[PDB]
Amino acid sequence: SRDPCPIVILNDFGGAFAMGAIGGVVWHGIKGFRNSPLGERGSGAMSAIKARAPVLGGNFGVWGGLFSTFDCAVKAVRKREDPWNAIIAGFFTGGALAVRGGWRHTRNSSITCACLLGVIEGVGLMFQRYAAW
Amino acid sequence: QVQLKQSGPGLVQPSQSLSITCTVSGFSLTTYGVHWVRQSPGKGLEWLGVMWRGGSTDFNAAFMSRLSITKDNSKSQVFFKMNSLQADDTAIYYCARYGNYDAMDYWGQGTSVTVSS
Amino acid sequence: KTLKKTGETMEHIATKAWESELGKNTRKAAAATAKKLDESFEPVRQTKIYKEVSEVIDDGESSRYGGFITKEQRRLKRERDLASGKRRKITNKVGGFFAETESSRVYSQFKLMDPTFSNESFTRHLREYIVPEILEAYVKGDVKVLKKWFSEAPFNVYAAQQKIFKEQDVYADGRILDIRGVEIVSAKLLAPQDIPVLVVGCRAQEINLYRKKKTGEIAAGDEANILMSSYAMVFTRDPEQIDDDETEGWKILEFVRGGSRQFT
Amino acid sequence: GLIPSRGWTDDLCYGTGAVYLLGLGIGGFSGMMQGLQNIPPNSPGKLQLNTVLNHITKRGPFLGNNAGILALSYNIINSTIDALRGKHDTAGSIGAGALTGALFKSSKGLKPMGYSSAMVAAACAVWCSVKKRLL
Amino acid sequence: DIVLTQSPASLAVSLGQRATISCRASESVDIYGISFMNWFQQKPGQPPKLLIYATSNQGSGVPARFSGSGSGTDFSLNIHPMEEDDTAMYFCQQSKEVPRTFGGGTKLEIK
Ligand SMILES: CCCCCCCCCCCCCCCCCCCC(=O)O[C@H](COC(=O)CCCCCCCCCCCCCC)COP(=O)(O)OCCN
Repeated sequence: SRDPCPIVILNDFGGAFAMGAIGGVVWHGIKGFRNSPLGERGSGAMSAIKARAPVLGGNFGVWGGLFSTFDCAVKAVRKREDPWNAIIAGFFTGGALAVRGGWRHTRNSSITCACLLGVIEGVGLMFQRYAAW
Repeated sequence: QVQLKQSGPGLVQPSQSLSITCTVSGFSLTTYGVHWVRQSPGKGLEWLGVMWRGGSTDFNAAFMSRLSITKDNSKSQVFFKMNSLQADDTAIYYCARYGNYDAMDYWGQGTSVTVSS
Repeated sequence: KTLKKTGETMEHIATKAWESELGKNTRKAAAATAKKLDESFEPVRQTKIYKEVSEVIDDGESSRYGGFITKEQRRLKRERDLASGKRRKITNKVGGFFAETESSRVYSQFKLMDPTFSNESFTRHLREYIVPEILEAYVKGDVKVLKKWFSEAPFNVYAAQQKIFKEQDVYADGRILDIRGVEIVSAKLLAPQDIPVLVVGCRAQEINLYRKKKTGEIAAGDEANILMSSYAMVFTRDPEQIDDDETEGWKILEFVRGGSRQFT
Repeated sequence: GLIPSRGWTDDLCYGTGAVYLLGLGIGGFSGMMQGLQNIPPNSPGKLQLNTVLNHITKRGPFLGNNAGILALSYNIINSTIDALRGKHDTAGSIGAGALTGALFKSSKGLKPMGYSSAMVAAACAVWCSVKKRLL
Repeated sequence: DIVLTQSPASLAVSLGQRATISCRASESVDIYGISFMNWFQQKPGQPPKLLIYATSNQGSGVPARFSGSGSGTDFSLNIHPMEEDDTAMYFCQQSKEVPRTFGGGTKLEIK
């Protein structure tokens, strides 16, 4: 199933980077196609991909790579497998990446991400409950 | 290419209505607008109304009570109408698509309208 | 006051360590080796291979990620380039993808004006020259620069604000510390004349403060209060005065500052 | 050994994330050294910290995102030219590197091809030697 | 709205020479410093043809011999060199404000 916890961090840093870079190729290839002039829609999609796909890979890569690091930090400390591991992990990763914006933006981004992971965890829990029936 | 084609009646009876349909092709009415311009021989080119690029209309103040310009995006048609025509309304009616800087770049062939009996 | 008091202890501890005889000597020794390390590798940098290899790894594309280009290094770089360098139903839905749009009308017009224009080419020019030149003038109250770039509508708003400051005898001396996110947000047609404009956004770090003209003490803001403001610019190009040396046609129709938040 | 390599996506994900973190750490450290030399004199503590962080968070993402795209394209190309070739060797990895560097600088010209394709192939050569030595 | 007075009402010049047609807007037709003065050409049996837009920009496919100048309230159209083909009726059209208004027209001929 899942690889060892102190080593999946590389697989989540690179698996999220691949999700953002490919996700930023379709997003910015389409966005760059719509924008550019009539005779340069294919050059404007290549230019938009090259400029913005790496950036989205890093944005995804560090969020999905820090969330995995804090997930192993919580798991190796809390020593359980409850779905509050991803709640606390999502709490610290949203406030770590928003640390330059002050101690009020860090708090708001921590609460936002923890609540955001609450909805995701809740949807999964409700999904299996319906599937049980 | 871009092409505006009009289908209206000549020889309109006095105090009757005039209806030109400007079937456009090569462009979509959602991204472009169509001015409606008239050219009398004794009064020269004059602007009647417009179907703005967004889809709202605006008319000349001297004709606003008579004009009615409506479009239909799906059929690529713009409809023009005047409620009442007198002898001074005999002219040639053009639909002119406008582009950047309101440049009436493409024009319809013109509908030579006569108002008599 | 726990955070503020701890910050003072942390700042003082670093200040004591930085000013410590052992710490200062270690920093000087480390700095001295840095000068020697650069000097030792200095002949390598002079090699033609290093210029090409550095132009492959960096190429100057790292400017997308931030940085402020100082006014002197901004004018020299510009004049250098200008001297040598710059001198069924699914098929129907697929057909609508390739159809002309308001964004395509705007971008095609600016391509008519300059055959070299593209979103990538202008975003590079915005990021390296235009946005830093305008933001730096905006925070420092440089109306000579903003007269060229701003239209009569956004400049008259600016020069009316600069008249309020002159009434209270303060002058703006701000700073730009980092500019990020320089992008063409949108390309719209200003109705009802269909004036093609580019909406440009950015996020600049900046220190906003005003000093009394007579004395020079603080009159607003703080000398260390960094703000992460967002700027919206509306750009259009004039077909005349496209041979202008500074603006080369480009003009700012709207300039809005918003979304200012603290940063560090 | 380490780095589970059961599939081709685990190669594509462990490799992209190990080189992304090498770009971040190297780029961040290279920026931090640069940001300590660009501190204006007589600046307060909040600006000196801001000055260094601005260089860390510009060279960090720049080399991290550039090393991650090269590790994506390499792993996609390496896996692709393993399937057609039917096996993996050091030569197949080197060819996946030089071809990755060429596609990296497609728009830059032909002189950038050689420099880029030589560096990426050399980096794969170092990786292929480190891979054999560690395993 | 804006009354575009166009002079001269008629003009006759020989082939290869420069023919200048003037327009004089009652008000200023500038928005954001761009003067919205379009120039049109009309052969007797055809719709008007856009020559110049935004006071200087050639229409799509318009020959380079048609030059638009002027700003503020005084504008000009220069045909140089003038060919035998471009004898027609020339109009100036302001696109600043509604209603759009056209000039009186200038009949341009051959000597
Ligand atoms: C502007 C760029 C600046 C970049 C600065 C940082 C560069 C870092 C260079 C690091 C060099 C050593 C790489 C260590 C990688 C460790 C990977 C551990 C996990 C792992 O085994 O993933 C492998 C992929 O590695 C790999 O994919 C690594 C090889 C590819 C590296 C390409 C990117 C580095 C380019 C450096 C030169 C830059 C030139 C810029 C023009 C799997 O693969 P496998 O071989 O087991 O597969 C077999 C068939 N599935």
